[PDB]
Amino acid sequence: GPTKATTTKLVYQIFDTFFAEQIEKDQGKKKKQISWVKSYYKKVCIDAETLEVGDCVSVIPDDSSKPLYLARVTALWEDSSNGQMFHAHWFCAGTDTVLGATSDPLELFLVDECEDMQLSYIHSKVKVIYKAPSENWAMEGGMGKTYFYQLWYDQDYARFESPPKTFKFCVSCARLAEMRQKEIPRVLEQLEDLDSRVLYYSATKNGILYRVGDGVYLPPEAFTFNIKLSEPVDEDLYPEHYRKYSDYIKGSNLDAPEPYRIGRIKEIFCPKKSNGRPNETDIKIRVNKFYRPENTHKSTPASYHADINLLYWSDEEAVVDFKAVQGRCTVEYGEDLPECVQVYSMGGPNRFYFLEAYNAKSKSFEDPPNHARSPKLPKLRTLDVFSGCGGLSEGFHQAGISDTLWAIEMWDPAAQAFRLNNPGSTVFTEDCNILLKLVMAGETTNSRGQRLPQKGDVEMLCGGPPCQGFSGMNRFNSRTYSKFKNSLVVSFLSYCDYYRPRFFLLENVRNFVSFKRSMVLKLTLRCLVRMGYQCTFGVLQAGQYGVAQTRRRAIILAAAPGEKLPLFPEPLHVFAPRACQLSVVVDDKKFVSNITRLSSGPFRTITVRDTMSDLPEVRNGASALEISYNGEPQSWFQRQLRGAQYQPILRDHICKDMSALVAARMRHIPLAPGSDWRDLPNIEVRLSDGTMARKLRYTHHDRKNGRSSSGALRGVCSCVACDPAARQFNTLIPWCLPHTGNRHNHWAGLYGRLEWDGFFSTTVTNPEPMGKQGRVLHPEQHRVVSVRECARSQGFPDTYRLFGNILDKHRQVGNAVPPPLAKAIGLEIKLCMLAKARESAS
DNA sequence: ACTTACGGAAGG
DNA sequence: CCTTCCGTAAGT
Ligand SMILES: Nc1ncnc2c1ncn2[C@@H]1O[C@H](CSCC[C@H](N)C(=O)O)[C@@H](O)[C@H]1O
Ligand SMILES: [Zn+2]
Ligand SMILES: [Zn+2]
Repeated sequence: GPTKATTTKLVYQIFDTFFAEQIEKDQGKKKKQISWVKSYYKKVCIDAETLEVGDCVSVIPDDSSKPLYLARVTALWEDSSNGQMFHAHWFCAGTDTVLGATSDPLELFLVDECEDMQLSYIHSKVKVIYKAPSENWAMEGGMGKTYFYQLWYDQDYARFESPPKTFKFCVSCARLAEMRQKEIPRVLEQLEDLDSRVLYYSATKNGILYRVGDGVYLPPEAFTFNIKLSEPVDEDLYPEHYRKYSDYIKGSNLDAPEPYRIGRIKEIFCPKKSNGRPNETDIKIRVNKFYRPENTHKSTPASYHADINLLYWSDEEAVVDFKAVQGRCTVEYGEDLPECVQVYSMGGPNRFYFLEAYNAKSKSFEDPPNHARSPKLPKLRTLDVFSGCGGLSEGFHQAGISDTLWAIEMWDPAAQAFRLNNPGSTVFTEDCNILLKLVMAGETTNSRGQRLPQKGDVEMLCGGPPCQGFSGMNRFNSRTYSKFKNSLVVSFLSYCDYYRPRFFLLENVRNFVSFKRSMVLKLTLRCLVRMGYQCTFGVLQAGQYGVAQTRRRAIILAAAPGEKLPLFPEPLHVFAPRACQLSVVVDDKKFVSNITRLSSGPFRTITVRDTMSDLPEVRNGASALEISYNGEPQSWFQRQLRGAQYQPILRDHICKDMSALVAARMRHIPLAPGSDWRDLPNIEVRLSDGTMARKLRYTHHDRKNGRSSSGALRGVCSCVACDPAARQFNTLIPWCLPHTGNRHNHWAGLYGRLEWDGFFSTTVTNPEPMGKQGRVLHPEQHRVVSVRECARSQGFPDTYRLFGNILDKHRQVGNAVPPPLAKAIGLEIKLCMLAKARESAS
């Protein structure tokens, strides 16, 4: 019996209906509808009432889909031909945003939608008040029908942000004009005038300044290098091989896009027009190419041991239109920098280095020529709710922004792992509801003599509520267990409301944005905007930020009104197109995050080979904890995880002890990519212990699948439900997968083998072959993926201690957030705090 | 403590 | 029509 969630009155008032039993109280044309007081500006007008500037009015739409429109008058000028004009800056009602019907009917939002309009279209004068956060907004934990507005709404990305504090002065007009000037690339600093073109030293695009000698990303189609590029099985032996007709290899990186084409700008020129003057509309850049290691004559096999940010210089140049440039990088000579390249790589984002030049004609490496050489903030005190082993906390710690001073996790192994990993934090082993109810009163000491965090002592509240009820792998979500699992979101929001931290982060599975027609996400956003927070939501792919594993996780961010709402991080590593589906459809509206890198990215994809090609071979049912490395790291991922320190001890290289039948099943699965249970031979086998494996028998005709070529049947039960003795044990082929494969996508990926060039599927708590996520066997060895292999799939450093038995270690590793993803989010928050500090300084 | 049998909505 | 994927009761 889980304990009910304790909530403040504020949070309970919104979640009252959904979790009723789980919480205990604690534009188009318009219709015309008339006197005065180049362009003459006057303060007031008389439409039977004294309309002025700064007060909001209403506009009646012709269509009946929207009841009425609300606008704000910004200026009142007179036009001769048009008539009496005024500039209307529109409002978005609460029932049209992402909040849906959840928002109260008296909530309005600012938007960047404005236009000129005639005075006859005004229907009535409506009072709208700017509700603002109080001076004690940080200390409001736990507490007439006119329209009020408090937040500004970005429709494309579904963002809420505090109103921007900045003669017909319209904020929307200025912002849109800034956008128009942002999109157009503009050129400056004339250098030399030539007969057929003009030379320019610098240029500007989207607020980024490009100069002769910088680095530029280009799309994979921008140019190309000079190097030239590039049976019916027996139905008796494999009765279930006919199910491999989809011809879609799971976890394949073959179709992944290529990374960005890096280059160095050599000159900027414009072609002279027919009038003898430069054309500032088309800008043509000449760029020296940079060979990636997989672009040389040595193909991808050259990108197994090489650094992620390594390139080769070349003397081949190309011409590309300026609009194709997709960013800026710092491609600097490796030995030019006084510091080592290892520190330089982490010195800043978007940094590449080259050390040797490449010649395509002779396919040889030379010394790059002479001209190619080219000669604080205090960390936020953090409370982390529902931590576990502390993936998010570790990511933020290595991002350099946070400092986890408290934790909430009752499960003993996870709590002790958190204790071991963060020696300076106080971890509570209790229920979140009990601790919150205790801290409502000034208890300031729990039963174990630990100090609870007081109001004003928490600055960053981060965590992820249990996602076992939200996930799609959960067939029982209407039971009490799943409901009480879902109800912890309300407890998390209660902590957020009570403490009022500067930043609030809620992580969950992707299905969180679609559970019960996205009712939970909508309710969370409504609570966040009712608190007074600036909240945004999105879906991030874990595999695009450094890990070798597909994991789409929903992130909800919020910041205090004085703060700035962080932008979602930009992808760094390319990933398979079928995996990067980050759009969110809520109430038939499609929201996409501010992420612009949708196709490609700077760095290349991380594969399984880069993850676990250095771990020594281990046998099934391993139990040794401290083993020794048999070799140095053999990739960038392993070199980064292990570190430059001399540690020859490997921990947590253990695999679950599978029985004899499961070992025999995982022994007969071939090593070819895309292999799973479907091609298991149907032959009698002798297990490790002395016991016989029967042959699976098909006694019932399969109507939907028909009969095989040999005439044998395909059904295994009376389902087309189960008679007694229909189940058959001790068979190499499992019985359940043939029994119910027709209505479950033929159980693709069960007993599956990872491929070296592929990627991990979404890691779960228990890596068992027969689970819904079943692609767990090693690419070569006949065993399940070890604990260390799983932790590397999640990007955990090899020096990240885990506590408990093997099942508890697997649960800790599979329940966490990949530290690369948390590091990216922390870097975005670092940018936000740096901007706020810079604004505060001057 | 361990093993197994597997619903159904969303997005292309 | 195919693919996703923080797993859970039920049995043993
Ligand atoms: N029947 C049950 N009733 C209540 N909790 C249970 C339970 N079965 C398992 N649990 C535990 O509930 C945990 C998720 S809720 C526990 C975390 C809690 N909110 C906190 O303050 O830290 C799981 O780790 C699980 O170990
Ligand atoms: Zn305007
Ligand atoms: Zn059956």
